[PDB]
Amino acid sequence: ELDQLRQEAEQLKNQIRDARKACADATLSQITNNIDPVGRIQMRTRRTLRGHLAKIYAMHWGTDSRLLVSASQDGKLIIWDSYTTNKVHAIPLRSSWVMTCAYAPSGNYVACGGLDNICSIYNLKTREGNVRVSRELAGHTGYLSCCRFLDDNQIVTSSGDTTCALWDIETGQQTTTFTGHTGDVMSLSLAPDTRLFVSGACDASAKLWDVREGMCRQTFTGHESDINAICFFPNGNAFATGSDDATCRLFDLRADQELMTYSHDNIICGITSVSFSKSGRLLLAGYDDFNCNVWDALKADRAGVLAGHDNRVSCLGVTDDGMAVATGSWDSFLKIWN
Amino acid sequence: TLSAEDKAAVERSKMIEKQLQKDKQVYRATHRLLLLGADNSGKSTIVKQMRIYHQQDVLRTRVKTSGIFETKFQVDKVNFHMFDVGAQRDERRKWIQCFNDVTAIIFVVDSSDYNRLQEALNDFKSIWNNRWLRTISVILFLNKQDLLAEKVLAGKSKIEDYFPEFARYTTPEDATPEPGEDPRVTRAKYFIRDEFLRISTASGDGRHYCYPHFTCSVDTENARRIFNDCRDIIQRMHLRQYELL
Amino acid sequence: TVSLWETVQKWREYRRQCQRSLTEDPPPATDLFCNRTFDEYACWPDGEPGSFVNVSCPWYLPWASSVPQGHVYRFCTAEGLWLQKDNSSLPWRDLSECEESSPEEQLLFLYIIYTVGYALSFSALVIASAILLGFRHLHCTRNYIHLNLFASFILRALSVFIKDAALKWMYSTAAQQHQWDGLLSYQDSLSCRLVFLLMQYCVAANYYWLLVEGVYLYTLLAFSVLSEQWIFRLYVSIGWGVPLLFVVPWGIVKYLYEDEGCWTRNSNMNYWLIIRLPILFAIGVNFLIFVRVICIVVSKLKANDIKCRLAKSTLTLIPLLGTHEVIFAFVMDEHARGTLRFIKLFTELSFTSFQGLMVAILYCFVNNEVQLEFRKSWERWRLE
Amino acid sequence: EGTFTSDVSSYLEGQAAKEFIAWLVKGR
Amino acid sequence: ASIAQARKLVEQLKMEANIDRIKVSKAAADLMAYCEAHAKEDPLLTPVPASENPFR
Amino acid sequence: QVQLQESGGGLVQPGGSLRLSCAASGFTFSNYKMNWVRQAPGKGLEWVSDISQSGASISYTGSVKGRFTISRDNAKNTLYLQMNSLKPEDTAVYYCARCPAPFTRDCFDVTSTTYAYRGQGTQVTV
Ligand SMILES: C[C@H](c1c(Cl)ccc(C2CC2)c1Cl)n1cnc2cnc(-c3ccccc3[C@@H](C)C(=O)O)cc21
Repeated sequence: ELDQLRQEAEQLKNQIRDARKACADATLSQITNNIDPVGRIQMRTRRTLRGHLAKIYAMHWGTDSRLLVSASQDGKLIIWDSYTTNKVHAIPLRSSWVMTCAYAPSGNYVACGGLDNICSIYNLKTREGNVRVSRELAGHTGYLSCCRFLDDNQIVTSSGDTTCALWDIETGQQTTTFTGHTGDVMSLSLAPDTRLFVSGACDASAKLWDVREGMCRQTFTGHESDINAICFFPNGNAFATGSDDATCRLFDLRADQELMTYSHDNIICGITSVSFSKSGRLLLAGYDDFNCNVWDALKADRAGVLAGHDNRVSCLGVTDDGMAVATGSWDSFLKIWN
Repeated sequence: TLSAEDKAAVERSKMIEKQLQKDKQVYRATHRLLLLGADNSGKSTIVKQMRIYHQQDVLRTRVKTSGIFETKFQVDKVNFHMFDVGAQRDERRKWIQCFNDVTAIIFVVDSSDYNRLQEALNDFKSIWNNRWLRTISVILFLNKQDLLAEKVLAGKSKIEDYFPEFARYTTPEDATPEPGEDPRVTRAKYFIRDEFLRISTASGDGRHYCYPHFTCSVDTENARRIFNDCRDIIQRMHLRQYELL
Repeated sequence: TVSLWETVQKWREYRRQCQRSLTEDPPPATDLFCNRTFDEYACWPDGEPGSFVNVSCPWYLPWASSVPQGHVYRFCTAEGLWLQKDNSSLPWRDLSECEESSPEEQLLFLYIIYTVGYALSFSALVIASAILLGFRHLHCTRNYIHLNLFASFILRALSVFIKDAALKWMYSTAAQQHQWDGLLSYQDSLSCRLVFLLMQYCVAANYYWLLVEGVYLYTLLAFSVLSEQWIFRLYVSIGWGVPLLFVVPWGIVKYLYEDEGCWTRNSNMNYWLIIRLPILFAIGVNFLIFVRVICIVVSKLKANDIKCRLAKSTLTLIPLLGTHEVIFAFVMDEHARGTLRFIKLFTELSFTSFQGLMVAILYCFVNNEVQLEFRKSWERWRLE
Repeated sequence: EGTFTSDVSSYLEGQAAKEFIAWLVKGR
Repeated sequence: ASIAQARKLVEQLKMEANIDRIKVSKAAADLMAYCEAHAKEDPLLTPVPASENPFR
Repeated sequence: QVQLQESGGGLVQPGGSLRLSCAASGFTFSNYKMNWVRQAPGKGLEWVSDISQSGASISYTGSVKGRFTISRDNAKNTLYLQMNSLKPEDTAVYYCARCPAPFTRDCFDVTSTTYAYRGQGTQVTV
């Protein structure tokens, strides 16, 4: 019978609720009611990058703190040089509708993807020094929203068919497919060991996978609306989430509970991109009201604003060494803050 | 004094900038149209009947999972781009944000099917009041006019049952019936058109409009209607930056 | 009119003739006879006791032909001492016979009005250009043609001010005396001609940058798909370069056949057509584009009250496209005389002087995009 | 600004000849 | 089917329940320790002098 | 965790009156536009009525106009639907749906097959 199954599910939900209530003791704010406030940080755009003819939807920082690839609905994958505002590559996309981007942690590959349910992988360094689609990965029955290069031979893709998959570039197969979401999976962030990754779905819930084994370990609730972005703490034990209910949230793995919610009454629009800082004390986050918001993980008090955009901020990423923040927005302009 | 690396990088950047400048004209000389509808709307037939105006050039292989489609047609050397959405899930709340820089959203409605016409009305209302589609004009294509004409002139329809306003309704004064059309068919057509225009006029303000059209099934002038509506939209947009309208 | 240079040259010729006459003519030296004298106005010969020496109305007069009949009278004493008026220090010198036989207020009023208008236009337009250039969001191709219009208006204002200063200096008492005695003043220097060529070039560039805006608006409303860069280069070359093709020939043809003074007068109505006909063409073309845009606006308003919106559209299109001049402009200078001249001059000067301020207000201070940019900057300054 | 200047100059120079004649009459 | 999906959801919930949940105080202490250990190495929180900063 | 529970469904003779209540939890009730969706057997999901954040704006489908009444209690976090003069064609499973995002007028995907913020349904038979 289905009614007994629903009753068992309700009882298990109550059991999980009371189990999580057994470790709350003191909230994060109570423990952290001693830290000095971070203070107002004013960031001014050091470099602004021009050349995209349409809204830019994604961007990734290369693992050298220098190069940066941007994806725009024009149909271009421009590879920049934030040091000198120099364009290095201008890869033309087969499908103009692209909503994700990636940079391999070697500088050799750059992936993309979009409404075409496909993941185009571009080889950056060939014998002729030209870009070309090394492989095209198909098998997703929905629009694709995030690609993160797990390695030089594996990428994890999150699509709109409520599933996440791990691919093998050499063959193009779907070695491991992650299922369990009831809505579109928007953004995913790997952990700083390339062993675990988490994905935020549109069903107002986040989950953590096991890459190798391929099943959920825990699920996290608390968000009221669709999750548009998600990041990872540099220690691999926390991950911030940004949703359409205008509230950023900080989850934890060992505690398996919500730790802090960042919100303000002046803020009513959702979050489009989230990126932690190097020390995990600056939770930068984009917003639909054309400006980002420099939060902080512990004090949870909005410190600074990188307001320089005339349209929705669509991507935001802190560099590996921590000396730059790039903000690409629907006004077709990338800005490097510092 | 640096030369070498810096000189080569500047040369490459200049070449890439030349390519981007050349691609700007091509990108801005074409109009992108989003085609929206349902399964029982003749949308595939509409795509087929505008596609006739455009090493193997045949690309019937494509991908089994498809994704997004494309159909480029040329009218008076304007090169429209029409994006029919393929194999995607039911919910469209988070990929419809991609279609915010679009000349017009073509919407196709089955006027004949009274049972599901309320679903089309609700979908059109949702499209009208979307935050990222508050400046995108919608071209309305009330498909299957021949089936409607067959249906009203045969009884067993009872449009009043589905819509309790047909009885207390009158033919619009500005009606232009086609020669040979019965008054009942024109009454039903304009009733459906006014049902959609009630949502179109409410809210909306003045930054985006709706262009109703009585496309039957296979009319060759669907593409000309699309061209004329796009031209009017562009003219109205250009008259607004100058604050002349 | 009668140029000063011709009068002074004729006076020099008369002085030479009188100087040679005083030597050629022998003095009678009779009983109580006078001697030849020159009062720098008439060549007086020797006189006789009580003889009213009559000399005809001398030439070199600016009127001259106005008084064909008349003699200058200068008698002598009974003892021959050049009879003086009431025993004064000079001989009795009645000259009423050879004498003369109003626009100043209107010209001064027009000068005041258009000077005030040009000052306001210059200030508002430098402010507007600064506003449009500072905001990097306002860098459309539309806002690049607007900047060139502001630059053309500013150049016209500067040229007008410089021309007024040049006129006031060149017609001062010091320069007048310098041209009187022996000197070639501002009027005979090339700076005068360069200034009065720059004035006409700036005026023509102003008339041909409203035409560029009308053409751009028509191409926006009409067939649109085009190359932005090439078309903008074409418009730049057709705004700042086309007026040269009829201003430089004007300077060449007014240096050969009609030099007069400072190139400031238009005694010949054939060389003046080199800058009137092209300007009339640019005025007439902008009227057709204005009519077409108003027709399109009417069609858009009717397809969807109408009267107020159409009135506002016409009143905001009048400053941008120079269609306030269509009324008079074809009233030519050859036929216009009298009150018609004053009415046409007042309309042209006043309205094109205030056109710069009106355009700045309607397209850089009231435009909704500029207000949005200012509000966004202010809100960004609320966080500092 | 070409029709006005040809009016100001034509009148300003017109009075210049009269001033010259007056200077020659006043005594120079 | 619906029954299979419900059974899979029940199994997933049971697997999630059998974990070693840790009190949030210790997690907060770990996060605070990490932040205070890496604060001096963070360029955004502690700005780098303009000479060393590559973005000028 | 967004959860919606419906009650009040049961067997009713034709022409009767049935009241449905939908208690919501896990989200701020006052900030969302709530809907009612019914699925007749052998058919797809059909939108029935919607109510705005403040309860001012109300709309109904044609088949139920003048018979159904929808109201919301922001303080009690409950959504109601009063049904009058039930017809045999009104027999369907009734779901209490919610707009995906707050402070918005567009209600996308409310009638979708696998919508997330929707109740599990109550059976009404006539
Ligand atoms: C070109 C113009 C001018 C020139 Cl030079 C000579 C004569 C007149 C009028 C006969 C028509 C004008 Cl309007 N102009 C140039 N710079 C000027 C300064 N100020 C006055 C001006 C303006 C208002 C009143 C009086 C004046 C002048 C006459 C003054 O005070 O000497 C006029 C000035």
